[PDB]
Amino acid sequence: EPLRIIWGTNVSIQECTTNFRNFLMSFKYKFRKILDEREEFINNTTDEELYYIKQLNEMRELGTSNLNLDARNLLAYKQTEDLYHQLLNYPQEVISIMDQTIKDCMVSLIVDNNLDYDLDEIETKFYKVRPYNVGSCKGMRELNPNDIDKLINLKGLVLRSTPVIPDMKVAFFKCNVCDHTMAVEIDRGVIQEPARCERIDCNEPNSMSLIHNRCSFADKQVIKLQETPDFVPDGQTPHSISLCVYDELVDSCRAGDRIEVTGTFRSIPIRANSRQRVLKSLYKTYVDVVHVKKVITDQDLAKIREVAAREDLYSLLARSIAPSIYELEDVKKGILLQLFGGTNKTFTKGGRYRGDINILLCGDPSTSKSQILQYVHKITPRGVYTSGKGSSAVGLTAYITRDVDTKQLVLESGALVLSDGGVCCIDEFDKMSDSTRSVLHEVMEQQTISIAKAGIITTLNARSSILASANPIGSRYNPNLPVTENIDLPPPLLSRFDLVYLVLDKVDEKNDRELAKHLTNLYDDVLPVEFLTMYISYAKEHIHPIITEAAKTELVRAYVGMRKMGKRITATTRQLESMIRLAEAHAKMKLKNVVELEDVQEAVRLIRSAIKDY
Amino acid sequence: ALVLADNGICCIDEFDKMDESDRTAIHEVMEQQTISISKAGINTTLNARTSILAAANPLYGRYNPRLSPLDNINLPAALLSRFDILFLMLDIPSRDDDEKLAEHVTYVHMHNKQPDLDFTPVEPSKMREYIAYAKTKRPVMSEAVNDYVVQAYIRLRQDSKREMD
DNA sequence: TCGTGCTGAGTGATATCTGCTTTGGGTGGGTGGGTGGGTTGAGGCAAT
DNA sequence: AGCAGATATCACTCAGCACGA
Ligand SMILES: Nc1ncnc2c1ncn2[C@@H]1O[C@H](COP(=O)(O)OP(=O)(O)OP(=O)(O)O)[C@@H](O)[C@H]1O
Ligand SMILES: [Mg+2]
Ligand SMILES: [Zn+2]
Repeated sequence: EPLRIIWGTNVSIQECTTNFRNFLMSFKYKFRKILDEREEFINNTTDEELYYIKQLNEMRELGTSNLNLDARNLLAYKQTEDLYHQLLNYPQEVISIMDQTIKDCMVSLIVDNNLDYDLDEIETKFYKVRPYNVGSCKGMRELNPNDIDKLINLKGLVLRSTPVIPDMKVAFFKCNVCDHTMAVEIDRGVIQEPARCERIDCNEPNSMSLIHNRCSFADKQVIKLQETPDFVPDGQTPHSISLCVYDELVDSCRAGDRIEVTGTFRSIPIRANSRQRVLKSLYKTYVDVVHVKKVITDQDLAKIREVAAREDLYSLLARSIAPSIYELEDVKKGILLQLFGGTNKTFTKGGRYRGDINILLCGDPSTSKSQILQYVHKITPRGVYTSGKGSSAVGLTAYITRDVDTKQLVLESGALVLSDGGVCCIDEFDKMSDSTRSVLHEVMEQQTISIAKAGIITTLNARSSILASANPIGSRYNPNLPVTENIDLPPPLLSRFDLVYLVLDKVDEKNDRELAKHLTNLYDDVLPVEFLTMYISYAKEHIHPIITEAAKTELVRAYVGMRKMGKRITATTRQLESMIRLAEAHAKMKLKNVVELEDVQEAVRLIRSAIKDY
Repeated sequence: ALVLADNGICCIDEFDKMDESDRTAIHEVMEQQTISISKAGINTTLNARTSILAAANPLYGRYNPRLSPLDNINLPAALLSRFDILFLMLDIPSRDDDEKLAEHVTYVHMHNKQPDLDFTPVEPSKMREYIAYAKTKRPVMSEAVNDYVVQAYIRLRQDSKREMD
């Protein structure tokens, strides 16, 4: 009988197919547990139930096709140890056999179970297998020629990924004489164009045309991978390897992401020049990836509501924001209110009123100010870290650049644009370019960035809050001089921040002693950072407070009283919009849809304390 | 060169003459201990927990007693504050010190060897392996020493405030 | 209406000869282009 | 040296007829 054998070996394809089918049909995780010397963790329900049968059933239910296989499970089964070794040694043929067997079992399940599921849909699908955990991960520097055409594991950091490349699968040809069409498959990238028309009646030789847009294509993408920092032996430039991903694996990993990839180590000849079949002696190595790994519910809503119902929610959130910062309750409260933010109003006849809150953190350099910004970044769902006059940062304004990679013109958005809807923390506000200051003024005034350079006229949304930090001109902030002189910023730009905080490191025996105790000990419940971020996201997404009559009366009375204090002008209309925003944010914090007198009272107090510093 | 200095001391000469871009680079190295690259060509971030050794000259080339220490230093006050220890070295003329210095230099020039014979220098290999052993070691502190350090801190804070007056 | 040549010129086909051109670098040019590469150094200009 | 276009000399298919069966 014809007997099919993998080229260069003595392994029968029929044996591999039957072994894999038996393994898939009958396998339980208890075998893996006993293999891993974890037999005493075996339960009675999950470990005694078929695993891959359930996986196939769930795949059919969800309509997916790809199957994730743990190579160790093959060792966990007596029959498939040889199959595991063959997969490690001859991956291409074994993988093709596994795909066909997976399709066969998928159809056989429906055939045997006489289910009502449509069979034609199944027959027209393509099935694949994605093995992983095939042994210890090697290094990019340990790949010798002996590893060619063998399955390897490699950990690294993604550096770049080319756009989707169309890869040809089936070629479509048309007859120029009889309008007859035929599809010819492609093998090793070689199109098998007919010599002549296949029609008996029309035997016209050499009259076949390839219709490019009517052919079948596939997705391909090339990714550059760099070895992990620990793999560098001395500290030289880390090496890199090229990866290829097809179909579903495309767009499965972005730049800067640490991933683990399983694939086949392959070598391909490189043509000397474009005119000729001549090849270079040296071969190029790459990896044909087959598997990639990266290294709100009802219960969540119930937990959020329970937390909101707590009486001391404000203090709890303030403490959770900055556990490591000592005795800055007011600053933490202001930061919390900024994080929650006010209500964005989209007015017909009026225009746009911003609901963001801006806070300036100025004072002595000894006190902790950058750590607060880092915490705010860690908490805010959206935001970017930047320092004025900083080359490392991407930038505060949109700019037109050249894509070195592609030699293409690309419009890149700045830090403020990327922070749309979030909090943008600027570490060093004091030192900043004039241009950057003008951009900041425009963003805080119009909330949009406009660029009219390089033949492009566009406006980018920048609806983001700002939390900047500043330092005095000298080694300390002089109380005698006014804040404007000390901070060294234009009065206009300094008058746009809703809350201005002057954290000063006055020399006090008690305060110094307590700070020393806190710092040395570093060598009231607190919420996890993840839960706080989720709470902030939910509050900002769902709750929208509205002002009531009592709130209106309280706001009017408070503004009138503040104005009557001072001729010197104690407060301006900006001090009213700031109070409105702060009250709305506080109402947001309590998950309330109505602003009440308590929120207005809290707002007047936070605004007044900053004014008193001013 | 900073990358090669990762997890190690950085030996920077002519610190004051350094360009502002490198000043910002070292500022990022100190405060954040990270090296960040934001380029079209590539975008890689490498951690850098590297110490820095800096040598600089005063603003006028030589220290002027009349001017305050901050005035003589061109670098931003924040960078000076971030430095754990700052050592100021000056050349004060004196008969004895100059005579000993001249004798030492002349002996070194003539005999091509260290003039001192009172003590024998320790072998460099022993010193470096001892340093490695010390680095491998991990100490620990108690509460009493913590309180002593707190007291020293309050005393130093009061003294420094009085001096800065 | 099968078998076996003899004739045959037509309709091929495949075994067989005749002319570029190339690498890359100014020992092919700038009426082939600068998004197919080269490319670091000096020089002049505007915004700063 | 390799590659693409071309010339020309190489066979093979259907064509059909004479003998006899
Ligand atoms: N309330 C506090 N709680 C804890 N640590 C504090 C507090 N105030 C100051 N510190 C300490 O002060 C130091 C300030 O460091 P940080 O990075 O925040 O400085 P900075 O505000 O950026 O300084 P500069 O203006 O000099 O650049 C940190 O060591 C922080 O531990
Ligand atoms: Mg700072
Ligand atoms: Zn045809």
